[PDB]
Amino acid sequence: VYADSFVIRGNEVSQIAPGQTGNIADYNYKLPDDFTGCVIAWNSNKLDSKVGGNYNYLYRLFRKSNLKPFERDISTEIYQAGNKPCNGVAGFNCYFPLRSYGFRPTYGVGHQPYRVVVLSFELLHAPATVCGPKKSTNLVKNKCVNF
Amino acid sequence: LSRLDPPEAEVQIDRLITGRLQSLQTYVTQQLIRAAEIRASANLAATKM
Amino acid sequence: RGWIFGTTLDSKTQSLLIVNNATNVVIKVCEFQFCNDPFLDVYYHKNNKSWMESEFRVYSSANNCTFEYVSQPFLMDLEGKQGNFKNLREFVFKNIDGYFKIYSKHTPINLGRDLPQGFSALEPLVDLPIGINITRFQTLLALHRSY
Amino acid sequence: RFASVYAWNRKRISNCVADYSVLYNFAPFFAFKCYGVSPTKLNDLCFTN
Ligand SMILES: *[C@@H]1O[C@H](CO)[C@@H](O[C@@H]2O[C@H](CO)[C@@H](O)[C@H](O)[C@H]2NC(C)=O)[C@H](O)[C@H]1NC(C)=O
Ligand SMILES: *[C@@H]1O[C@H](CO)[C@@H](O)[C@H](O)[C@H]1NC(C)=O
Ligand SMILES: *[C@@H]1O[C@H](CO)[C@@H](O)[C@H](O)[C@H]1NC(C)=O
Repeated sequence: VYADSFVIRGNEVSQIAPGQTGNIADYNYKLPDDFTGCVIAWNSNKLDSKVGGNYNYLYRLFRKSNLKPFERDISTEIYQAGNKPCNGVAGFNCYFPLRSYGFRPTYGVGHQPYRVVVLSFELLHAPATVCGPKKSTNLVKNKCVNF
Repeated sequence: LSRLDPPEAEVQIDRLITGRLQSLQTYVTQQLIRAAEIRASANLAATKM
Repeated sequence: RGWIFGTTLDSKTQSLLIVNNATNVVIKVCEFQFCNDPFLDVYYHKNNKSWMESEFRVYSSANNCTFEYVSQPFLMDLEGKQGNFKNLREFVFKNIDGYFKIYSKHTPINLGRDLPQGFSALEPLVDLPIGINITRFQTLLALHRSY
Repeated sequence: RFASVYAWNRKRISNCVADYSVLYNFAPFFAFKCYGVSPTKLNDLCFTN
């Protein structure tokens, strides 16, 4: 079982779903179309926003192409948004990809930060490792049972 | 495909598949009986000749 | 000696460092800064001396790294006796939806034919859930002593 | 100023280039419930008005 958690704005919770596309399911975190397991999301405005605004949370904005499901990209560079090549730093038609959220308690529902964690299982014919509270019993052979 | 996302397109395009499969099964079922009748007539014609 | 995978093989991107030795294997994906070259004695001759080991230091740095999977070594070298008897190692790697698979087996009989005919089927060995995208393949052959 | 429920006002939008992916910043709404077409593919179809 794999549990990976991240903080997103409450507006984009619906984009964490199989088949959804947008500004967060195409450049940041994409899910497969045959996804098993499922998500959990709860509001966390109590401890994620300041009166002056929380600027510690980032999200990618520009990428060359959409990323395959279950992929990560922490690289930093300067986007080529024009004919003139961008050597580095900031310039016209040369954008920095990462941008900062601006969570504040004044904002209404839909702009306050949300705290989401997604679980992922798998059901394949492999030696099982984790499951719930069941008590094993004795084995019966050559008799009609309910195994 | 253009107007809906995959999670609902997968649900909607099943009804058309079932309907077309039924419409083709009916055609082959009728063709079998028609061929049987034609074969009986052909056997009668062969005997008559 | 193993294989190295990555999309750029530089500090800007993550990369794998699959490394195998006599009684261990080390699999760890890091943001490996530099991979200059395997250590070379410059002598490159072994008809007189048959001692060669302890090269190490293939990479330069690993700043923020995770996913350590030290485990049993991949390939077991069966004894080659009476000549004209070698084992043809087989491998295959796949990368779909953030899953890494490695299949392998040790097919014997390589008497006269470089790529023997017949038929053989590979068995699964290990699955790696790390993720990421790989678009470059490289080998870490140790040329400290060769013949 | 928004009109009352019993006297809602109608506005006609036509002859422009739409972009339905920017409405998320104008108003602090959450759902965007939409019936006929999936909200994801709003900026791909072409309408009359
Ligand atoms: C309608 O109100 C919104 C709310 O502020 C305005 O949105 C801003 O638009 C500017 C572009 O001029 C952006 O730089 C800001 O980042 C936006 N802020 C927010 C909070 O959305 C919008 O410009 C207004 N439009 C009109 C026509 O008045
Ligand atoms: C192979 O590498 C591991 C990694 O530390 C080491 O413990 C082991 O001793 C090595 N094998 C031999 C034969 O030294
Ligand atoms: C890990 O460290 C490197 C080098 O200091 C840095 O470039 C990278 O951003 C760090 N990763 C984080 C902070 O997630």
